[PDB]
Amino acid sequence: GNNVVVLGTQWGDEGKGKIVDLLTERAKYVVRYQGGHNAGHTLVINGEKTVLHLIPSGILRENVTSIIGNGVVLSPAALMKEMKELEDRGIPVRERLLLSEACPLILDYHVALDNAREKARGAKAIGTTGRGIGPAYEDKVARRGLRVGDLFDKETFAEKLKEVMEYHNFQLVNYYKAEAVDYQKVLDDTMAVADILTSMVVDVSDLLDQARQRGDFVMFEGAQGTLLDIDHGTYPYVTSSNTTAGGVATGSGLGPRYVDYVLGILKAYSTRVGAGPFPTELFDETGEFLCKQGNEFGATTGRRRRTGWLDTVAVRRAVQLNSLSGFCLTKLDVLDGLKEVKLCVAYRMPDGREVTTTPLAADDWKGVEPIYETMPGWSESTFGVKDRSGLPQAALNYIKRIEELTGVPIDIISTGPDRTETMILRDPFDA
Amino acid sequence: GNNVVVLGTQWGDEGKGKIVDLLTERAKYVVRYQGGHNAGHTLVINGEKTVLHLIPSGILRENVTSIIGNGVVLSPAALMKEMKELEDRGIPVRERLLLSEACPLILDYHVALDNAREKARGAKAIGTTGRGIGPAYEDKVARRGLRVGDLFDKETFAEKLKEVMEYHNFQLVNYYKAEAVDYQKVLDDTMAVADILTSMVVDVSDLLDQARQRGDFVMFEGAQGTLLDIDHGTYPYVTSSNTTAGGVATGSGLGPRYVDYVLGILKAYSTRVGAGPFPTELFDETGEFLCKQGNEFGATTGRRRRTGWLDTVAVRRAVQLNSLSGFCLTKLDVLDGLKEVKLCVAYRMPDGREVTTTPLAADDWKGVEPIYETMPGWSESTFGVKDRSGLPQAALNYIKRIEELTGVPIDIISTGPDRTETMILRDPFDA
Ligand SMILES: Nc1nc2c(ncn2[C@@H]2O[C@H](COP(=O)(O)OP(=O)(O)O)[C@@H](O)[C@H]2O)c(=O)[nH]1
Ligand SMILES: Nc1nc2c(ncn2[C@@H]2O[C@H](COP(=O)(O)OP(=O)(O)O)[C@@H](O)[C@H]2O)c(=O)[nH]1
Ligand SMILES: O=P(O)(O)OC[C@H]1O[C@@H](n2cnc3c(SP(=O)(O)O)[nH+]cnc32)[C@H](O)[C@@H]1O
Ligand SMILES: O=P(O)(O)OC[C@H]1O[C@@H](n2cnc3c(SP(=O)(O)O)[nH+]cnc32)[C@H](O)[C@@H]1O
Ligand SMILES: O=CN(O)CC(=O)O
Ligand SMILES: O=CN(O)CC(=O)O
Ligand SMILES: [Mg+2]
Ligand SMILES: [Mg+2]
Repeated sequence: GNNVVVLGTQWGDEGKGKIVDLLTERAKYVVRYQGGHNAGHTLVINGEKTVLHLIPSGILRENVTSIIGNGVVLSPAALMKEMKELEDRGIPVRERLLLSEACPLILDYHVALDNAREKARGAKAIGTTGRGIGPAYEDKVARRGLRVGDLFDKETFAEKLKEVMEYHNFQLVNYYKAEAVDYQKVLDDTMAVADILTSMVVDVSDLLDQARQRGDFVMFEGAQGTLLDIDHGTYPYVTSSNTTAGGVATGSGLGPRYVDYVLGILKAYSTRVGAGPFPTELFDETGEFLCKQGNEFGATTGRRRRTGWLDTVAVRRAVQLNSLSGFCLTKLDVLDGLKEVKLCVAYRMPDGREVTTTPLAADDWKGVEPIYETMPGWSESTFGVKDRSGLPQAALNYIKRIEELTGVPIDIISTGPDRTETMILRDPFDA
Repeated sequence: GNNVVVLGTQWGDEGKGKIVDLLTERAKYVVRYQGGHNAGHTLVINGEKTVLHLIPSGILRENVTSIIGNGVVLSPAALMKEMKELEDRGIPVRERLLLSEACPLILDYHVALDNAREKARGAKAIGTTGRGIGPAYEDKVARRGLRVGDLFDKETFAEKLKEVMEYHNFQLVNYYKAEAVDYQKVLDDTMAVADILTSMVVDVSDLLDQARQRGDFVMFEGAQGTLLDIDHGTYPYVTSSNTTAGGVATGSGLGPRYVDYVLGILKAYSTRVGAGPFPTELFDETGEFLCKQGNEFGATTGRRRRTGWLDTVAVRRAVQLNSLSGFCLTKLDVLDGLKEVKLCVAYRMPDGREVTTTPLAADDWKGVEPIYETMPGWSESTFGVKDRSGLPQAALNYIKRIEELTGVPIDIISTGPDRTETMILRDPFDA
């Protein structure tokens, strides 16, 4: 249908970037509805690599208008920084990127805070990405955060900032005994790029309304994944926003009833970056082989990712939360060369109970062990294959099983980082 | 259809309570997906009054299971308090109410904070309801908030609380120089009702999934209204949550694509409680007559409500944000006796521009004046009328106009506080 949503069904890094970019070929708009620059998507066109963080992954297409919705936490600094890098490479960012005046602003102190909280947590740290995503979402919700629209009347912006900065420094200094952030440098750096920002402002919410009434193919691009959902995720080891399909309406302004199809990006195995429950986590050679073979390092912090088997119990939670319509199975090629492959099909609770449902809150996952279901592998190569035909039978089978255990069709299978190393069985846009 | 959403298209107090209760007759479930006990709904059955705050307005029906979704901020105190009052009146609360372990907990210090922030704001206060709604949403988003699930392992709950309470007292004391909240009394009061709470726990998200797969009529009941939306509302004069239709999926766990119909509660005139932009606000006799005649006082704080004309510019923002399917026109009877009636149809911007769109952020509303469209009134009585037929022509006309200016059909018209003083033209459940 017209409005297609692409999100991460696991713990982010499933392959949203590539997939957004591959499917945008047909779309007018691309909307990031949540997160900030903690995200790190990764598009590879004809072997040329672009890793986007805060800018929508539809940015490399002149025929698509990239929008950053009000749900997103906007860092003026990082935006300018990514902007220039894309511009140096001939991608006229400023020309194809629009933004919301409702977007909260991430400023230096937000990072100051994040660093503090995390240190305070001492040994039980969330393992956040370092930006000030959390604190920015808090200030937002606390109704003291600064938003893009505030950048307009600059005299008052300066009153507001001095005020908020005064607040956060007291804590930083007196409480965390950390060094305060200077109000002047914050004000200056922000003001130096204000005009750039305010320039891209548009009423995204009303924009999506007409795009829709016309029939425009729009694509929502999600950051992070389901189990990182501030609400439904492995709290408190989560991100401070709704990464689940409901952040679409709340993070863009589009009426919820206008989501037509929801595509879940599903990685073929599991990876996690940050502290948190991970039932199917591996610490053996196959664990190493997965990270190694799938170049599993964060596209934003550099951190090695925790690898594990594909958890069907957890993904099935994704199906229901996101109202999935289909799955895009990614990184299949990474499994090539494995003798056999396993997918967690049920959870063994700490008290002997066998369940096919997931707990909800880090703690409530404290002793769960997974009940796999071993499948034979395939030594054949699936890399860049563009057709089921080239996929070996084991593969076809491992894939069919996933459909059975979830009741969700795998509409897209990806055989490589390259925009073109993919098979599209059913295009979300024409369904 | 099966899933029906009922929300406030204005600034809350449109009449959600009555309408939820009237339509639940046909439903298995009722889900509150956001807010806390700042809400104050008001059902009147056969002249008997019940004002609900945190408990779903489907509570007075034995055949409906009331659920409080993870989006809601749960005050153990207030819950118990409302519970007992309903129980004293023969409504077996505990028997028909289920809840989420993901619901954040509002504890004494959250109120301590709210009071502080507001005082800090000195003359530019938001005019919040006094609960600790805001601070609770912040702690949530900050990943330090306590949730219903934490109440299970009580030894650790006590570590967590001591920790969070230590944090908030330092600020209260050292910063706001306010008196700290005792960790012991908080721990005790909470622990005294823990078991009650944990008793109603259910996996709401998975619950809604099966309710849906079966075909159960579910109703989402919203608190506050659209222009109070943390994101899309008149920031910062808003509530700390998404009152717009996207909070349904994010606040229940139901897949966004499963919203079938969205019903907007629209009050016939406008009222606002709290500080904030109010284009069509009245300060004359008609303003008085509206408050007086419509008993316009908050069902939660007691505060007189600011009354004004029905703003079509603002409501049209509601239509698009919520993907409305219909409107329930409430309190028509309150206008009886007026010579003529006006509805704002366009906004006159401070710079001479005429627009039919709304600004987004308190400030960006700083000088807008409304462009009405006077309609003749009707001295006839519409009170408790249960049929268009009894509605005078002026009325029919004032109503038809609303449809024209919005392109949204008025499916329900309400002529009184009583469950039965209403006309249902098209029942959301069978559409
Ligand atoms: N081998 C392989 N690598 C892939 C595939 N899809 C994506 N990648 C790469 O795998 C990584 C996905 O990382 P990431 O960008 O963080 O995922 P995202 O955050 O969802 O966009 C990046 O290196 C991608 O270029 C695939 O199907 N096969
Ligand atoms: N006259 C009149 N009063 C109504 C009507 N509908 C609701 N009320 C009353 O108007 C008020 C609505 O207030 P409130 O409960 O705060 O609305 P809510 O928060 O949306 O549930 C309460 O007094 C209701 O009993 C109506 O159609 N006519
Ligand atoms: O507060 P933030 O910065 O969001 O970090 C909280 C936790 O969420 C994790 N985290 C945040 N964003 C991501 C992403 S974004 P994407 O590239 O999948 O869109 N991925 C993985 N971990 C993340 C971070 O790794 C840490 O575990
Ligand atoms: O932080 P909170 O407690 O939500 O208060 C913030 C502002 O929102 C306003 N406020 C909060 N909830 C409501 C409701 S709930 P309902 O009965 O319509 O569901 N109504 C009106 N004002 C509200 C409060 O009046 C103040 O203006
Ligand atoms: O792709 C982005 N992630 O891996 C975030 C991180 O590396 O922290
Ligand atoms: O119906 C509830 N509101 O009026 C909230 C309040 O009175 O503060
Ligand atoms: Mg990534
Ligand atoms: Mg009310």
